[PDB]
Amino acid sequence: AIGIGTLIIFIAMVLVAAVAAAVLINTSGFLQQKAMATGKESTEQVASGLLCS
Amino acid sequence: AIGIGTLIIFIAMVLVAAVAAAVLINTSGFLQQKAMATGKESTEQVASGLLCS
Repeated sequence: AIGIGTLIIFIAMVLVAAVAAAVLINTSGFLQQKAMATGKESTEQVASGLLCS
Repeated sequence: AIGIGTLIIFIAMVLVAAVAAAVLINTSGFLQQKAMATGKESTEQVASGLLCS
């Protein structure tokens, strides 16, 4: 009798951990973009310019 | 079971990094003002004067 239930709730544990992992993976992806963008943009700003002759 | 908690503490990590960033951004702002002011003022002082004829 006991055995049956153990299996069922095990399934839930798996899925819930999976769902949480998805958040972390996805979010890391979302940030990767902006992180790079910010650095490149900021460098081009400080480095570039024109000079009156 | 484990999944649930991971999500919650993730939220905190975000907010704490945000709060710290705010300090750095703000502070940079606060300094920007005085930095410029000091330079302009100091130049006007050294350059200006009157001369007896």
